Amino acid sequence: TQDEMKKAAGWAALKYVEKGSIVGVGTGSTVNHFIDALGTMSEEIKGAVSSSVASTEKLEALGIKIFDCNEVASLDIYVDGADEINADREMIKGGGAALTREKIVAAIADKFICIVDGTKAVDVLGTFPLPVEVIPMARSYVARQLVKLGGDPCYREGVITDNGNVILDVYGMKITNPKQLEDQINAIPGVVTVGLFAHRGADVVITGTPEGAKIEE
Amino acid sequence: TQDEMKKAAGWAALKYVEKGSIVGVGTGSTVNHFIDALGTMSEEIKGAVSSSVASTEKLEALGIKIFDCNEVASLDIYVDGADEINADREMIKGGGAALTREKIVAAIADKFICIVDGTKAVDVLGTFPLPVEVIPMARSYVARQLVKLGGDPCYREGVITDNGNVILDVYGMKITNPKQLEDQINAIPGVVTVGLFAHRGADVVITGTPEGAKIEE
Repeated sequence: TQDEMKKAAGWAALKYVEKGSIVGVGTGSTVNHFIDALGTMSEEIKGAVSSSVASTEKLEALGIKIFDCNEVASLDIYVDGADEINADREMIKGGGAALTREKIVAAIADKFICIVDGTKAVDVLGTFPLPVEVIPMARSYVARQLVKLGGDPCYREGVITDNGNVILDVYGMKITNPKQLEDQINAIPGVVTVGLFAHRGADVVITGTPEGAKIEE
Repeated sequence: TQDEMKKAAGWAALKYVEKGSIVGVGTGSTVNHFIDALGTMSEEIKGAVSSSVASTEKLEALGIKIFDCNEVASLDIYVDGADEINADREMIKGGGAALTREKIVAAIADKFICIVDGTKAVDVLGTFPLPVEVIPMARSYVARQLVKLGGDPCYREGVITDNGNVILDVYGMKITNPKQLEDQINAIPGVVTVGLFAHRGADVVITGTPEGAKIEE
């Protein structure tokens, strides 16, 4: 409410950061507090991979070396937030940052450290619209397919991804079987990426509470 | 490969063209014969949706109207060649054409008519390298995962797709379960499109033989 719990949470992640390593870094206000923590040890870290322009400019300014995903075989950790997280640590992500870059850095990372306030934990994924990046010539097609799956896809007009793709935000779904829905949407021709992190979810969850953050991994 | 067999196959596809329809049209030498055929019936069709720059030029030469995929809700047919086709009518496609375009136009069309000479049928897919379009920052990652699936991914250097993505051509696979492999690749973060046409394959195969066109419905 309370990006004091956002900050508790973000600094709480610093314990996962090893001397000599390259750190995977997401974005958000709660990650940006983790980047404030991380600069506290700029000297002891080899560098960072980031899924966000804002974070990388911030890491650079702290003098932390930036690596390209194609320069690493893996990352020890990826520290990011989520839009929703369920009891099984499956997430909706990409509602407010670079969906495809987040999914790719999280894929290369050994451990995903999810960093949230009290509002992210849910029963059933899906209240928060599910972002789906779509090749532009396919947008009406993919949208027909999401309707068949019982979603209500809404095109995010006036913007594109760095790649030039469009975003559909899918409302109204009760996402029981996230792994299955991830499968289903990844199968639709014209889909680039789907904001269900269900086959690879959070490994540690750190939730900001009033008394200083809850490491409920 | 014989051009007269390509020619026979492309002309035979013309029987499948309903008057007053918008025709899905692919690319290649075999399809160029089909386009010739379609010329003979042009003032009898509303238009065409094409997956190829060169096919659009040819259809425009004939005065056939061009529609985009977002302008139609379905297509009756899509007429295209293939790199390889198994006896189950599953194809490798995209080796020398616009892979993502073709898979989306085929997803929209009701009926896929695959027009081939005798050199496209194979017992098992995989000799012909499988094209995978990939987000550039994900290239090494996706190649690591393709190697885990048994393949030899080769980066198609010097070039990008319309969308700015890279292509990995994957050698050395014995694609005994095309629907599974499509599912597996479709789920690697960073994959945009896989040249496996397995869940949605060909509905009609017209093969050009030394005798004439042979139709397999």
